[PDB]
Amino acid sequence: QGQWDKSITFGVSEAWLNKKKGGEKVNKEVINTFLENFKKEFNKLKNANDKTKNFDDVDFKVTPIQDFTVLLNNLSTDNPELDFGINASGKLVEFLKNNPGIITPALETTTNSFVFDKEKDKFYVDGTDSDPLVKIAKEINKIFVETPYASWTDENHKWNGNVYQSVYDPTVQANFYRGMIWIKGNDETLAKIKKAWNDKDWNTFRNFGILHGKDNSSSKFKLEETILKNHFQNKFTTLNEDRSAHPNAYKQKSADTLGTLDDFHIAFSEEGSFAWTHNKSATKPFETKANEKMEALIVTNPIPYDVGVFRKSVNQLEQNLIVQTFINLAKNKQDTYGPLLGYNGYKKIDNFQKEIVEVYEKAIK
Ligand SMILES: Cc1ncc(C[n+]2csc(CCOP(=O)(O)OP(=O)(O)O)c2C)c(N)n1
Ligand SMILES: [Ca+2]
Ligand SMILES: [Cl-]
Repeated sequence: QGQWDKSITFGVSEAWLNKKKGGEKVNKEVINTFLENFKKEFNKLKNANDKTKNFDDVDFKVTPIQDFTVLLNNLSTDNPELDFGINASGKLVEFLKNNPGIITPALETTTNSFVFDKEKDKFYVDGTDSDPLVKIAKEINKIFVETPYASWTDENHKWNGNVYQSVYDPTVQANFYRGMIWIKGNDETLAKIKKAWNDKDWNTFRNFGILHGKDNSSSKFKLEETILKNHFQNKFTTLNEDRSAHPNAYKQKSADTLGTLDDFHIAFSEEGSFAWTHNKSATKPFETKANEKMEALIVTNPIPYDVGVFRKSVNQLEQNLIVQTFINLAKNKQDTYGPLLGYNGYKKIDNFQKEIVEVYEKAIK
């Protein structure tokens, strides 16, 4: 059933942990009270239960990790110095396809729903104006274009240091997230792009210039690739092959810089990424030339939110207490770390294949 481990180490993003807010390291103070709250609730549950109270009390710590490849690789070695971490779901499903059973997924995060995307079960249909993913994109434009983002204020949109709270409905927890496709130009260019989209003219559409993230990203590459393949039926095989033949039509850069590239007019991003991007930042995110606008074209199919995974030999009883400690901390509003990453709630995973793998595979098909 695995070994009881009296020391539990959470892997966290190195870049996040050393985050200096005025030379200070706030996140480090944030994670220590989280850890202190976690230890006390965990050991309370453990000692309250007859099956686990005779095991040693457990101490919790964190360790900084470079990136998610080191997290998954490190966990798969099943070394007690690193026991648990939370990873994007698509990347994890891809890892476990290669090397099945090597690590153990156990909990699912949830995030406050966007006011414009409260229902999971909207999928691509045909990319026309009655397509449910196009309808969500129109709702996003009402929020981001009609009431222009550049003029939002911290008080207007309830900025809390973390996110713009006015674009969220915390009463509804979303089981999922989506990517989205942005388009940018003056009036004539926007119309030309929508025409190429409606005419399913791939070559013209792609030649407007596509900004994308890394090849292994779900929400900045793969989910969009799926929509494009389904909309422009049989016109290219994969975005990587297409790029190979048309390298100047593609650039790896964040969508919020799209306004600064005169040569590019299409960009991939996570849905609603402006919601956690302060419009007053030095980089001037989402800014565009005077007579140009940036707007949403369509969003993607949905995939699960991030997943917490264990090295394989942590005792099963211990795993379940840790899972329930995350859930109760969030309920008691004692989770000071999660909300900073977008994790506003937690759920136990009862069936990985049904709840995570199948949901992801249907979205990229
Ligand atoms: C406060 C806050 N809310 C939400 C986010 C966004 N977010 C957190 S976890 C997650 C899901 C996994 O996304 P990502 O790690 O970018 O993996 P990818 O889609 O690139 O594979 C997202 C979109 C954030 N960075 N900050
Ligand atoms: Ca350990
Ligand atoms: Cl119990």
